Amino acid sequence: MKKLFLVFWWHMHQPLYREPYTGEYLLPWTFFHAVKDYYDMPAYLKDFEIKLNFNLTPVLIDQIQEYAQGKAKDVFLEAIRKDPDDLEKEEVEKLIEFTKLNYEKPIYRFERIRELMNKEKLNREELLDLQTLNLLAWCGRTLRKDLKDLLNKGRNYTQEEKEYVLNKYFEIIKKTLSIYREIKEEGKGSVSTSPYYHPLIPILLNPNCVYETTPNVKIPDFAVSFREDASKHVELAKEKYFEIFGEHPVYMWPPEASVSNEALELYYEKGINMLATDEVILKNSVERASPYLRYYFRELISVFFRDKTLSDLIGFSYHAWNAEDAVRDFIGRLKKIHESVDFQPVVFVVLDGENCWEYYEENGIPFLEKLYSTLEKEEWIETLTLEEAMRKEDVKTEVIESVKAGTWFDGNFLKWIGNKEKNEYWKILIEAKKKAKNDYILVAEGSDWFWWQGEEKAPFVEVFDKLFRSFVRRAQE
Ligand SMILES: C[C@H]1O[C@H](O[C@H]2[C@H](O)[C@@H](O)[C@@H](O[C@H]3[C@H](O)[C@@H](O)[C@@H](O)O[C@@H]3CO)O[C@@H]2CO)[C@H](O)[C@@H](O)[C@@H]1N[C@H]1C=C(CO)[C@@H](O)[C@H](O)[C@H]1O
Repeated sequence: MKKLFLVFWWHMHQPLYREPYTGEYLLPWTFFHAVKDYYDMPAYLKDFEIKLNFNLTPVLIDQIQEYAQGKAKDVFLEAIRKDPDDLEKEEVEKLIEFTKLNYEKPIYRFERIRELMNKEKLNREELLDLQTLNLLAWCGRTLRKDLKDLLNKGRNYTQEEKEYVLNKYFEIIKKTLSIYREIKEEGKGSVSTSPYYHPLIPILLNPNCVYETTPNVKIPDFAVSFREDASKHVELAKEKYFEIFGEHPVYMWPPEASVSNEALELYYEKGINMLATDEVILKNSVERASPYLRYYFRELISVFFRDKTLSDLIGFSYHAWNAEDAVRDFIGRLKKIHESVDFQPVVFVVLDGENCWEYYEENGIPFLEKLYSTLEKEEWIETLTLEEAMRKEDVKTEVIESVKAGTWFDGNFLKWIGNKEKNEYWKILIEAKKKAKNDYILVAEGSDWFWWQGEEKAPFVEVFDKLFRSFVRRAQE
């Protein structure tokens, strides 16, 4: 029978929140996503007979390991552990501000949270509830089953009960890297990596790549070559991947799907056999092309193009859907894809694996469990690992000679460079790399720092600015 090959590729990344001087983690997002998604996303493979593929950045692996060993000095987390009698007025404001930010998300829908947020002042026991419910709001699928009776209480938590939650959370973190090894060794999925600190590789090699799609943009003067650092990002990433999995990575996910002719050349030289990028890149690069086909880039590397609609549905749209209606729509589009082509199509669904579920009901567990079990019983859909997709003779293959440089955000680099606020950061980077002495200059090259520049007065913009400027200063010493 004709089949549709489905490839799931989840992207797990966190910037280095660790201040180089104090060694203090200024944001808790590595810890919260570790307990909520970084372990439970591949743990689905133990309960559903499908294939899921994952990408892990080396910077996230670095932070996961530090949290697992207990060495991470997370300032926000220490306030949670601290008995509310020891909490200072400043610390309590952070806890209330954190709750206010995530108050809207369905994973924060606790009746107790409504009372505490509306209360004018909080005593010790109310703070204990606020400390623990913030912890329990980020419970993953695995620990939601184990900590069920605690989560049904919903209030009146003791300090020891809180510490039990932290203890169970740190057991998950220590096991998080093990399951990624486990799924890769057992053949249930393929695990890939990215250049170390999630940098924009095409910009590092040739900053002129921005003019490929946005010709009239004004970028700062790049008086320095970042081309050698772009190899350092790739080379050190493969070395870190070797530490975890005992082998060099053959598959890589370019950060922000950003690709270029020169970027693909550098990936090929470093032993990368396959990567993926956005289908808006496909439309800019190839005349009349389909994303449902394996692509040979100049007979050097294999490239796959994600389905932007299918991926953006999971990451942005389905959060406001019932689990049944969401999966029914998702399968319905695949059936339309199945009928639309005379060949057997391969569909690449690639997106961030941790940031959409916060806005789903029950962290999207009903959505994922319904979709994963639905895909199991659909015979015409064959979930494939990245390695399986690369050796599959049933997928059509085409040869392309060039790509127009750009990210998955509108096919251009404007979200990271182009306006005064973003251009100013690159001038800071360019001048710092002129006097850079150590490798902390690599951390400052991450796309996240330039992501949050300008845009708006979003939460933690001051914190991200503080981290980037601290890394720039440390690189010059
Ligand atoms: C402020 C924001 O911080 C967190 O974000 C990090 C994500 O967890 C990571 O996935 C990573 O995102 C990058 C992706 O890897 C990449 O594929 C591309 O999408 O770019 C992303 C950013 O460059 O790194 C992020 C930090 O830079 C945290 O998880 C998230 O919850 C936080 N969001 C807050 C701000 C808003 C804006 O409305 C809302 O999401 C929430 O109210 C806040 O929690």
